[PDB]
Amino acid sequence: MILIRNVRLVDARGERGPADVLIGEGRILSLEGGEAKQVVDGTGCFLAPGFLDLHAHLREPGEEVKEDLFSGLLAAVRGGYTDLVSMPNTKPPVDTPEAVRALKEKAKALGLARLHPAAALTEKQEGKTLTPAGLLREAGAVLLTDDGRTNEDAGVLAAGLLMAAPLGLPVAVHAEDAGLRRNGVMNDGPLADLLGLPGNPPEAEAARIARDLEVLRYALRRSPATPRLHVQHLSTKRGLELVREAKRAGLPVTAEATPHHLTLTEEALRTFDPLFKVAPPLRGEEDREALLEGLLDGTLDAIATDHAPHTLAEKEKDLLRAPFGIPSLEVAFPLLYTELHLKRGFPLQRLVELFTDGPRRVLGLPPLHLEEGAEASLVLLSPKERPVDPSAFASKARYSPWAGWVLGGWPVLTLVAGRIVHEALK
Ligand SMILES: [Zn+2]
Ligand SMILES: [Zn+2]
Repeated sequence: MILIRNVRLVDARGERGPADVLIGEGRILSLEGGEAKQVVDGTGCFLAPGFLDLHAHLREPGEEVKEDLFSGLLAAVRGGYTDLVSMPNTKPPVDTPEAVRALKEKAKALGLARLHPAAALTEKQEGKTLTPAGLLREAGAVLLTDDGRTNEDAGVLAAGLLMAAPLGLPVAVHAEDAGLRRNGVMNDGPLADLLGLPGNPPEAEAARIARDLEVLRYALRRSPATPRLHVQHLSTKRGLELVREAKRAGLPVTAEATPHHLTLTEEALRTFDPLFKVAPPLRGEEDREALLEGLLDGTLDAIATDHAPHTLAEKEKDLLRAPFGIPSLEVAFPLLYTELHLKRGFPLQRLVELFTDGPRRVLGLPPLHLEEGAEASLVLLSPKERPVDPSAFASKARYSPWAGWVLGGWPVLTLVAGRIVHEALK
């Protein structure tokens, strides 16, 4: 039982308060105060529903040295997440009910962020044979994806959507046409040529998204149930336009954007620093600007991390040999609260919506609002400014493309159904 006084309330519906929030019995008991032995002065802070990440690579099983559920779910709660979706590109890939159950059992024993695991669309994510979606859902899978991997065979993706539709399992795709991407290490264009690096055409992403939207129409026709397509990390202006028009046309497609594609651009590669090597690549300012507009108009349904950790040593190899990936679980919200809300005037309720309601709806889960009687899975954000300090990360990837960045909006308290899983009141 906890009482948070003089705090602002913020969920997708809007900003309210200051108010005194009484939490107990795992729920929000009152928004008009009450009595409690544990009292938190939330002056200047705002309370929001616990966040939910749709795209996190936790490196377990198989590559625990990079990350594992212990470090990953801890980093998650420190980042304000009370719910998280793990990707299946592990060693070996999560494509069986037992693998799904194992992850869920461990996440329950640890009792930090809620694990909602994703399973592969195809066995070993090799893109040839569909997995047993029915059994996977029964075990707890919330979405199917071969992510990491692209889906080159349109027939498999189509069949995948048909298998998933009646199960209510969204199919999330890493939309890049491998044929046109070739083995680009950064965004293709003038800068790539200036740096003498093989480019990955942003059109490679537009091409695959365009294809998939037509494949989705096929699923709509052939399936009795409504299929669900989710475009992962969307990074280009053209890709955004494609999704915007598909939505206008009424297609059941959703999309997410990552913290790095919203704050960084290809320009960051002028040093050949692998810390900025990611898939899909960082794009141009024009693309980044378009995404911000996409966040506002609703074309983008959620902000997902695509938390992809590796070891510092690996990230210290030559740019061409270094792995693709950026970690961000612990900095995602403060980063965007600072760069988008404070510096660009981006609406706070909309930003919070993108970390809550949006992600939950993508999965088909009911929204969690700050209202009396609601489950007390919340996060308290502080305006205090402090730099991103990798050495202090709970995540094992002790590095960051935003290292040193002075940000406000860091979580100082995270609760999962009333239980304190993270506290840094300061
Ligand atoms: Zn991906
Ligand atoms: Zn990914």
